[PDB]
Amino acid sequence: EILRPISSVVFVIAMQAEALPLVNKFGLSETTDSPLGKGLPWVLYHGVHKDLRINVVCPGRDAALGIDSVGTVPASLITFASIQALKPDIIINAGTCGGFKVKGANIGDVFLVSDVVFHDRRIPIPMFDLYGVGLRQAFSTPNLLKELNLKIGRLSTGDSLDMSTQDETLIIANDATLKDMEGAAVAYVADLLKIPVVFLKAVTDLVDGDKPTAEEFLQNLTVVTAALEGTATKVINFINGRNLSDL
Amino acid sequence: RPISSVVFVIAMQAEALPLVNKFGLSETTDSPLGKGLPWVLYHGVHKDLRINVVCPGRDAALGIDSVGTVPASLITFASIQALKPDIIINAGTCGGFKVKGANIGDVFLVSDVVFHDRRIPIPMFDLYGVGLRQAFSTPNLLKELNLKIGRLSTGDSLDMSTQDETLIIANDATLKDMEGAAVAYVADLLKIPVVFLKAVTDLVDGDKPTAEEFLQNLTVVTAALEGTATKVINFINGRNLSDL
Repeated sequence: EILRPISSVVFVIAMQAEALPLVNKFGLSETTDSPLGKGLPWVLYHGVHKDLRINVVCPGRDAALGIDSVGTVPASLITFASIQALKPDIIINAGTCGGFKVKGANIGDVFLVSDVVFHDRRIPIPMFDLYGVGLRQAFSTPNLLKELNLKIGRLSTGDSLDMSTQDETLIIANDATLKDMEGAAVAYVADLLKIPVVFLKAVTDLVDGDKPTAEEFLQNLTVVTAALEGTATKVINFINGRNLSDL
Repeated sequence: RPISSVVFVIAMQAEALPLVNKFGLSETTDSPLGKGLPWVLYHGVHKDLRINVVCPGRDAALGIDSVGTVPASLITFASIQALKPDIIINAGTCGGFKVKGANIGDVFLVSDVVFHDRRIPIPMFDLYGVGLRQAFSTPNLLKELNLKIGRLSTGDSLDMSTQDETLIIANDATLKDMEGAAVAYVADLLKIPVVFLKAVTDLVDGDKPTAEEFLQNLTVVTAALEGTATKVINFINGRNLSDL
């Protein structure tokens, strides 16, 4: 004890383009010293909204190839470094991802994740199977679900962007509404270091749906990311002034 | 200047203990890498060398070794930042391809390493998923110790799916594991030389269920890895990295 209102939050956002609209919305500033470590491509944005200190961290540009460092491994590293450096009350994993129409997802929905699994850590023996799947619960946010009326679902994570039949088999068996490339690894780290974790997952495509029309994916990313920033804004405002138990 | 500090990244307790005892390393009690994690760290000094062996520990929920890429990558990062080693050695058991010349008991050096389960069908993201990285070059060690060498392919599953095989075959891997490529990824971020000792416990092309063979060979093959790790430690002592 004694429990009190949430003071600081970190967002773990894999794609630096998914983070920018949140950074502008809040007048967050790219830190020029290097909190998380010297000589890393990781990007940190810092600011204060009202009663909330806000951190947004991105794994940044891959040195070899010039792209965002996607996947479970860079996401887990940055979750770990930013927790020890920054000491957040709560972690929010925000990002765009895939969705299943048969599970009720629609392009541009922003989901609040109920719980998360992996689909690509297959260790087919007793007790290593469960560990491989790595089922973790997102921190419970009944009031915020009531105010925002966001759709809810299980998220299933793997480091592959396509979907093999092996992935599909397990994503089906496990009832996932969503498929991304980071979340369950963020959930792992958060669990190790006992920090509440929330997920805001914006659906850009329907794994089990039709390919987008000409104009559709032309607009699609921009429109779905704006939808994601808009929901992230409302989460922050809601959180502001509240205790973890009041969430 | 001479190499003064080496860190072993070892995924499983059972792989680690033989080396712990051989060098009389002591279990770290102060949790330097972070309050409250399951990570295990043994410390010592051999001659000129500081020795540290870091393991991801028993899963808090399930009570078994915290295997796979994420734990590996976490402990590699955290131990590099805490200890500032000159070099990292990833040591462990793995599967080998018999048609590639691997045999049960063999302790391979590793030339370079790729991922087989990170498939991103976007230009430039494809090469990133694969994550081809070169092991630090140790020609004299290879020569003197007379070690087998080959490419290692990494992914988070113990079994092999069809598209797993496809990439393992395309990347001409001799060896299949669950950590190496991730360790290399991190060592690269932090510019630390990494080498790999990979001891073959099971033949992926062979006539046996993987985990039945894996577990049937483990006690003996882990003695074999200690055998090589010892010699590797003795060789490194007093040398520069360019001497390796």
